[PDB]
Amino acid sequence: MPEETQTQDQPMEEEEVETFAFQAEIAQLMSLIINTFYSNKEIFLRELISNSSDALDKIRYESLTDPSKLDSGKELHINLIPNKQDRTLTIVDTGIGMTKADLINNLGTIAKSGEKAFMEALQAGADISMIGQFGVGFYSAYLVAEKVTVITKHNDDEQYAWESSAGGSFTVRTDTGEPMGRGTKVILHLKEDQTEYLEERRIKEIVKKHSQFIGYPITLFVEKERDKEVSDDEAEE
Repeated sequence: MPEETQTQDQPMEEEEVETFAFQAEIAQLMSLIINTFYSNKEIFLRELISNSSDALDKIRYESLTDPSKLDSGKELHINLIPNKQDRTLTIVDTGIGMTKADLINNLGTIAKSGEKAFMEALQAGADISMIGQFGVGFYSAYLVAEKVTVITKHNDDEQYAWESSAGGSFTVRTDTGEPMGRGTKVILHLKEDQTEYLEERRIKEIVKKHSQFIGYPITLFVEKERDKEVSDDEAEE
């Protein structure tokens, strides 16, 4: 309840809204990822879901200091909400998420010549699968999407809305209007030409095979539109 009846002493805060265009060196690497077509959509779940479970394991481990913080768990679950018209598959975890300082700090890659650089290594006989132990875990979700948007908030830190569409140009903006309790809201903007990742029949089958590694509750939601006509950003808790 917004009480204008004299709140408290507090800073006006600054809007962390930074927009950046492709960096020449990173544009080389990232565009080559676009050049390198991916004919296997299975790796998508395998490595991305790995991060989802990891984000939960980290929060699960951190809570060993105080089990009372978890009450009895409840935070160990993966919720999937697919938007049929919006073509937006929303996967939200209740894990640790990411922090404000860490987001902008870990945001980058190795462009410096530290013995092994993917550019030179490419001609020296490297491989895409070298990333695992050579640098970077999850850059983003642009391997086969229109745009990748992650709204995360550590329950103590602020919420941010990170989005990137194949790297061309991205923007990092804090506070998305919609409140966040904790976790990571990973919403894939799928193109209409990417119906391969949205057909009800396909969703069940593809997510069935790769959900084996998921030991946490798998909840595929079927959220139907009640209001019928909606054109605002108003959510309902």
